[PDB]
Amino acid sequence: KRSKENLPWVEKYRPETLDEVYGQNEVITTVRKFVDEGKLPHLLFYGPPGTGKTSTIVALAREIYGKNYSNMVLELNASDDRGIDVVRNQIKDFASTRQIFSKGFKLIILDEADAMTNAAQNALRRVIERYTKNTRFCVLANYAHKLTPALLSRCTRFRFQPLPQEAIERRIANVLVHEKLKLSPNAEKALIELSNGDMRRVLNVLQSCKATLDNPDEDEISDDVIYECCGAPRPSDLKAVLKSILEDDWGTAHYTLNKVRSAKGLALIDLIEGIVKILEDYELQNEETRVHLLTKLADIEYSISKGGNDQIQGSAVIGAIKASFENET
Amino acid sequence: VVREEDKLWTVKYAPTNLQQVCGNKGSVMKLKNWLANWENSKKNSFKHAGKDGSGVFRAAMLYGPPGIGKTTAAHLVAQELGYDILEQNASDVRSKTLLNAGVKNALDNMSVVGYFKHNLNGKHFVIIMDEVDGMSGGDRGGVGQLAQFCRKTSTPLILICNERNLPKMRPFDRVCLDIQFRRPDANSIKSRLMTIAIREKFKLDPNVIDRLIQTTRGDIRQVINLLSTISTTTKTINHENINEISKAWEKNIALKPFDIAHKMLDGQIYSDIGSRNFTLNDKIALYFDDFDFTPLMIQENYLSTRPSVLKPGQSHLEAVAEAANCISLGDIVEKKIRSSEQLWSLLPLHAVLSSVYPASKVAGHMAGRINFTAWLGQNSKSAKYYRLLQEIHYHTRLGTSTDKIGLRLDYLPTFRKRLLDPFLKQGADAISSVIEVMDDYYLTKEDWDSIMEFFVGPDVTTAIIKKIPATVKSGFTRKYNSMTHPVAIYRT
Amino acid sequence: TLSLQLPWVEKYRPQVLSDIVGNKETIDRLQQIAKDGNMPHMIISGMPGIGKTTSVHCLAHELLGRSYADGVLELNASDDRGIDVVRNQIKHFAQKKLHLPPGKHKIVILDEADSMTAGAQQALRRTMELYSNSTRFAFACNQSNKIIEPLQSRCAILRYSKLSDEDVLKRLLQIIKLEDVKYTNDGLEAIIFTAEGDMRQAINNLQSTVAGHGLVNADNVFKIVDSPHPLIVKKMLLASNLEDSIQILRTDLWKKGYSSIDIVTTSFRVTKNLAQVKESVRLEMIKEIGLTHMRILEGVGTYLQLASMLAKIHKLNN
Amino acid sequence: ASMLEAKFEEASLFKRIIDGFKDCVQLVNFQCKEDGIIAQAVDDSRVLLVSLEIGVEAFQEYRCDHPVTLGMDLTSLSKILRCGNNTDTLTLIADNTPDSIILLFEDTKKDRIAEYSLKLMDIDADFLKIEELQYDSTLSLPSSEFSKIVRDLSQLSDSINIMITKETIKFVADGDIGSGSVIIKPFVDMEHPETSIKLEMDQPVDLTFGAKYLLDIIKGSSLSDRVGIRLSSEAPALFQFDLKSGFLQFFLAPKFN
Amino acid sequence: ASMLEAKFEEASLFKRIIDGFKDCVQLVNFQCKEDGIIAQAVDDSRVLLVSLEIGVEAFQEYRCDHPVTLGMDLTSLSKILRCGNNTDTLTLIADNTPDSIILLFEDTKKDRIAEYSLKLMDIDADFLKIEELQYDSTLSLPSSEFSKIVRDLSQLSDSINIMITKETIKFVADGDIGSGSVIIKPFVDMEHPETSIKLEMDQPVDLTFGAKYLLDIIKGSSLSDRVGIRLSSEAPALFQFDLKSGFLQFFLAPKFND
DNA sequence: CCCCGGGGCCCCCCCGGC
DNA sequence: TTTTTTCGGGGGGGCCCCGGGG
Ligand SMILES: Nc1ncnc2c1ncn2[C@@H]1O[C@H](COP(=O)(O)OP(=O)(O)OP(O)(O)=S)[C@@H](O)[C@H]1O
Ligand SMILES: Nc1ncnc2c1ncn2[C@@H]1O[C@H](COP(=O)(O)OP(=O)(O)OP(O)(O)=S)[C@@H](O)[C@H]1O
Ligand SMILES: Nc1ncnc2c1ncn2[C@@H]1O[C@H](COP(=O)(O)OP(=O)(O)OP(O)(O)=S)[C@@H](O)[C@H]1O
Ligand SMILES: [Mg+2]
Ligand SMILES: [Mg+2]
Ligand SMILES: [Mg+2]
Repeated sequence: KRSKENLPWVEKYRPETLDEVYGQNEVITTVRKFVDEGKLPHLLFYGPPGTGKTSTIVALAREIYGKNYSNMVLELNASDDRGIDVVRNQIKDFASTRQIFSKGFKLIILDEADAMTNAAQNALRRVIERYTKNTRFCVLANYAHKLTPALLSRCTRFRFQPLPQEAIERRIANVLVHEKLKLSPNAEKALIELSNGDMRRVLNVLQSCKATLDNPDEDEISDDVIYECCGAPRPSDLKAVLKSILEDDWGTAHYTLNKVRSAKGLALIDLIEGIVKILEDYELQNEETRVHLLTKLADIEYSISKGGNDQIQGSAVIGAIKASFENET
Repeated sequence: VVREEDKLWTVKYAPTNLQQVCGNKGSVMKLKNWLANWENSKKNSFKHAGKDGSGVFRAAMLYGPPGIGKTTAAHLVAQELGYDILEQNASDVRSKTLLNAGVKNALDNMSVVGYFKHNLNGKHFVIIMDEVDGMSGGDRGGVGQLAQFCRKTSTPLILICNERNLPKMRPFDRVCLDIQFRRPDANSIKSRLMTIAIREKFKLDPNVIDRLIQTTRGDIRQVINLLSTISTTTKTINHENINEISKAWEKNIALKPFDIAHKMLDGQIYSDIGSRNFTLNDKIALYFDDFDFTPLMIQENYLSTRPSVLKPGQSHLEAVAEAANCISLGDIVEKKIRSSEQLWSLLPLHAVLSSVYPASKVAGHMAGRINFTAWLGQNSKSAKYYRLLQEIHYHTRLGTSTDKIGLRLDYLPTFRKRLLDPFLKQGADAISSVIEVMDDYYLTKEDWDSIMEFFVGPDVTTAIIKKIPATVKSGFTRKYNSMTHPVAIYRT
Repeated sequence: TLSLQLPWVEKYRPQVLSDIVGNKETIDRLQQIAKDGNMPHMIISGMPGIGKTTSVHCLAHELLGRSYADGVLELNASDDRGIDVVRNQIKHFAQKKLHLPPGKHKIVILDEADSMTAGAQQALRRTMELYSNSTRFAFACNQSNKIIEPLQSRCAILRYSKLSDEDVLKRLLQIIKLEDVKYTNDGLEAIIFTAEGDMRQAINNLQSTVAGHGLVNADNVFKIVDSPHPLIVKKMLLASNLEDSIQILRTDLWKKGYSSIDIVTTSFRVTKNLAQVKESVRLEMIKEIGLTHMRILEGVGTYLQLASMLAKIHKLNN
Repeated sequence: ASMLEAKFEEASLFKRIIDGFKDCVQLVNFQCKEDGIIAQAVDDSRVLLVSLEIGVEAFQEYRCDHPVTLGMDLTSLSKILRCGNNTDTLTLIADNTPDSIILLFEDTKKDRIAEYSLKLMDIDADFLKIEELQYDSTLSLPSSEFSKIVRDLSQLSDSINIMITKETIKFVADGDIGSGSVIIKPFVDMEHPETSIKLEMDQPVDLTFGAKYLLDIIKGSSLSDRVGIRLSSEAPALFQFDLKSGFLQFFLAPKFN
Repeated sequence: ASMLEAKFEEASLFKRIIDGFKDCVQLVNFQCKEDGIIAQAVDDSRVLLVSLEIGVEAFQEYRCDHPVTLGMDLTSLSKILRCGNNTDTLTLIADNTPDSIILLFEDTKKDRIAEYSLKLMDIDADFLKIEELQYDSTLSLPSSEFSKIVRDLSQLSDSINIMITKETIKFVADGDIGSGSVIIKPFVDMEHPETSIKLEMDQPVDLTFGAKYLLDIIKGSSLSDRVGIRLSSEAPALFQFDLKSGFLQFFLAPKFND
């Protein structure tokens, strides 16, 4: 723990205040208004990984309190035991007792509550309801089916959407300015495309790209660096593979696939995913073609997930695509 | 001091005389006969029998569905014939330690209250052990101690329970008189309900009692509570409002394995008309009534029905084949569920794969009786034989080069010819050769028997061994015991 | 700001039995019991957010009054309710002597009784019968099948029903009047639609809408609150063309942040309650959805698997 | 604090009296009349009955106008009593229709006053009229010897048979470790009259009791100094231990013939 | 062994200090300066705060070049500290940028030397000044009497209410079996000045506290003969036990009353 | 120096969906 | 017309043994 410069970019660039959280305008505005007027309800932040839930709640707590929020809030996560005994004793005493340092209300943050047992969630119901006058609860979740209906009904739900492109571009610009780096527009587009709405992925990939460059001062991060560090297929490669599979004989398609994969050690799963994305735009004249494509490609993906014979898997991909498109005549 | 207007109707209009109890007259009379002649059995040392065979059992085991008058009947019989009641309920700790230091020290002691209150049995004790099934204890609950008391009690010990056919109460199999109380019929309860109706100033037409009783599954207490609640605002109970009351107060009891299997394998719940009354939710919930026995019962009883839901051109064989395929899929799902990952969220899917879907293809009318699962006993037998084979294999590991499967499939057929055939063909003279062969492989007599118990098909040795002359077997055993034999595993 | 204000769900919690909307028969009967007495042992069952606990508390208060402190024993899931608790504390409370008005009794409120072990419930049988002249028992549960039948036979069944649109609208309008909220009828309709009959959710959504943007209209209401995803899944599974179903899965579920596990579980539930489709087709769809769920639970969770599941469902429905 | 105002001269007396029969019964009925306090309690086994009388003489100051019955749980009473001080003044206070009693621990050396309240339990147990019984045999022997004999016999058997005849008392315990008999006879010694053993028998009798009940009975022997055993044909033995003003009697029922 | 070298009068002293609050908090953080050792620990429930302020005069010798922070686990510290005799001398040794703290046990009479090193834990503590509020009331009473009162009232109920009024201290506890109240007044004595109840009051106050925390705040009664309780309305309550050199303070948050 | 209260482990027994 | 597998959590019974009191 020397300084912040010796930290991963995912942690080095954690939003400190609520103004540094991007892509969640509605939720941020609503929670800030609640803190302003003092109408904070029991909150349930539901969202996919790396969207700004933990950061948002920590920033909210630091905004309500000062820099001593660590001692004025009860934050429990999956790394800590949260059984029925914990809910009955520790959470109950925290909710029913005044603040040692300040003279304000109390906040309990049950992060990763989806990992809690049903008994603990059931016990939390009346604990939440009874001490509502001086206590408020915040629950952060990724999957909603693991939360009991009673807990869901007792909390106001806020959904963290996948981060749009615009917020990702702004945060990438901020990181580039801070790190003194240059990013090509096509490199930026590839980074946002591979992000899948996750900022942690963007930060990790950007750190890897900075590492790849010989001298990060003058050199620029081109899409080539993106694909080299991520080891992902190139759009031209995917298009060429699809063209060879759909318009050439078996020998030519096999040779093209093998050459493309061996050029940079491209993985079969990435090629399958890219081809699926490409075919999504295709306007098929027969529903059977799309049905067969989806089913057979899903089966191939499931087989790949458990390993097996890679060459046979690639041949199966080629054959499935050809057979499915044979129904377009 | 307690105003009657503030008392519950169940306790207010409660039975006061043993005759007031409705239905189950035979059970009440049988209990009275058993308890009245208890002293006579004591004089006979409980050795002689009686007309009804009640003179040998030293304890009573009243049982029946809930809310029928079991505890009331027991207390009324204890108070009528004349006795002092020492009742123990689930609210009191009935563990083995407490039982030894509790009721045990009173089974053969006089009644201080009985004497200081004032009948030869008036000062005697009647211990009523109510809610036996409610004792939550397998090794520290003292159920076996209760059985011991029933076996060695100096006073009439009456046990009351709601469900006799449970493993927990197997110790009370044949150490007590099994008195059965059944659901009382509407005919006897109509008089009581009409009396309460006249007393409490609300209308109840004669045609409504049967339906109200069917609503509560013959629970007189529940019917009285129904009347008390409905009389709060609606003082008229006529045919115009039976449907709403019965639908709001319908009892929902969980069906038992046999009933679940019978209901599930019916072609009326799978019809386009019956599917609306009995929806998929109902079937999935019925699976969860007993989620450990339902799939086994379905797999055991899906081949003994005449179907009525077969598609045009489909035969019974194809339907059973499809059901078996889905049963195999459900078995795979079950293997996934009960694994290191602990995937219980898949339980609903299992319900569809193992129980609902396979039944929906062979649903119809039973062509026999619902048989209990045969896989449990077969699994126990397989485990026993596997342990025996393991013992035999590790007894011979120093003279053989194979595994247990290879030993079972390859070596044992030849070992039989070297161990049993000589007795059949030669006789007693072959004892020495068999002893030698068993000595070469560190084989014991019990190992010999276990080996002879493995063969199947035309090689079954039960009749062949039972036919061997007794002299040869006796000489074999005596010669083996008189000789010193080696040891393979020297357990220190 | 470090001084919060009470939420409307608590600030406007009904304190009398006449302020509870919905289940007119049961509420009127409870009012009659409160005015007369002789409260029977009762079990109140129903879905979340309907007013079971509120009704129980209002009845107990109106029945006892100044004796509420010494004549009510409230135990919930947050409090230990094991066999020892039942056999000692509840027994002592039942045996405790309290001089109450002529037609009043002590009350034991076992909230969330469905989370009690079978042993505790069995130990709770005779205490209700030998002390019925001094104490009465009220249970509030969501699932009524978790209470052992012997106890159910000892209590009056009160199965609360799902609240209708009229009751929610009435209560919401009353709260709006008491808080002077600017609203549009479309906003109230949207709030009711998204509440799904849960009064707590309706009030919370209304409060959030007012405190975030002011006017309660359809746009503002839907900006915070999203439409129930089960209905979206139902629409996706009932589409005619596979293209439309895939579009619904894509632009309405996948990109909104909904996880694949949630989508598959919701699809399973909806197909289980899809009365429109025949039972056999529903069973095959359930088989396919279960295959997809098993695939996802092993770590292979991707839009491709959901698309394949939809394609198989469409093939089955063709 | 109007109806019942009682003040023990020493608080330790109440603690000792309660502890004497604390392990015998669970719940008790203290009926406070104008003449004193009388309590009757039956154990869970419904075989041992306990009577207790405290008179005005033991009380430094007693004032009770109307008779009041107080149902108490001995565990809670012991808890509250242990919370007091031995060298303290204990005062029992009961008011109109008492739903609870007040125990006041008050001392004069210091000005610390501790006012505890104990909630009363609605005990539904009719008073079993203890009709006077002319027991056939009356045996009085020092509590020390009784305790010694019963404790020695406790390890022998779970049941002890007592036979009384001419200047002869036999205690026989036949259990799992063998059979042991203890024989005692009356004696009068001027050196230690308090330890003298006195027997008054008209017809010899023999009755078998349970060892555990006798042990629990003697557990309270520290209160008194001698035993007042009375035995009849088919009646419970009256183990009477006399205190300053009043008494504490056990009515241990016999075993079946 | 350069920065910190501190030898105690006897290991029993540090043992007693540790046992006074090892059942209340789990992770502690000492901040050793040239003036002594000060530690602040917060309970998991965030309801009880323990503050220890051992002084320089409690050591035979105490050397500390620079202020050094040590984060430690109380279970492990107590376990290691239980590996010594009651007649030995214990010295704490800490080096540059400490990664572990060395506990050396020495017995000159028996010429016995024992070593024990405990790895320190990275706790980013923010040691908070104990701002001395203008407490509404303060009092001093023998620790044994307070222990007796709390232990008696704990059985009745799980909460204890302290009311401070005009020369009157009321310890009340309402539970299930019944209620209890103990009233004590300021008593001044000259024959045995060690025992006395002193009260300095400005405004009357009434505060409820949990029995579980009070039962652990009294385990420090073995550390002193008198205890000082300072109470302020809707403010943390201070329970101070004065050591031979320093003091041990428990800050307890009054329970909410709604 | 010996007995009793009550904290702390150890062992076992049963559930698991909406 | 009768009776099985595994982790993890929770509950409930059983001692064990330190501490404190007498
Ligand atoms: N809205 C955001 N704005 C800026 N950075 C973000 C944002 N969301 C995520 N990040 C970045 O990703 C990192 C992780 O953010 P978090 O919100 O803490 O992750 P998370 O949402 O809690 O993950 P889950 O849902 O528990 S798997 C942050 O430190 C940021 O660097
Ligand atoms: N045959 C009956 N006739 C009249 N009332 C009955 C009858 N059976 C039950 N009841 C009524 O229901 C009340 C309770 O009956 P109980 O005998 O206590 O129940 P039970 O038969 O022992 O079953 P469980 O094990 O208690 S659920 C009685 O006081 C009666 O008021
Ligand atoms: N019938 C109702 N009338 C008015 N308000 C209601 C009603 N039902 C619920 N509410 C409101 O929602 C709040 C919570 O109601 P609850 O009584 O907690 O619902 P509940 O059914 O007990 O929840 P569960 O089943 O324990 S999860 C109340 O304070 C009311 O403000
Ligand atoms: Mg997080
Ligand atoms: Mg019964
Ligand atoms: Mg509720």
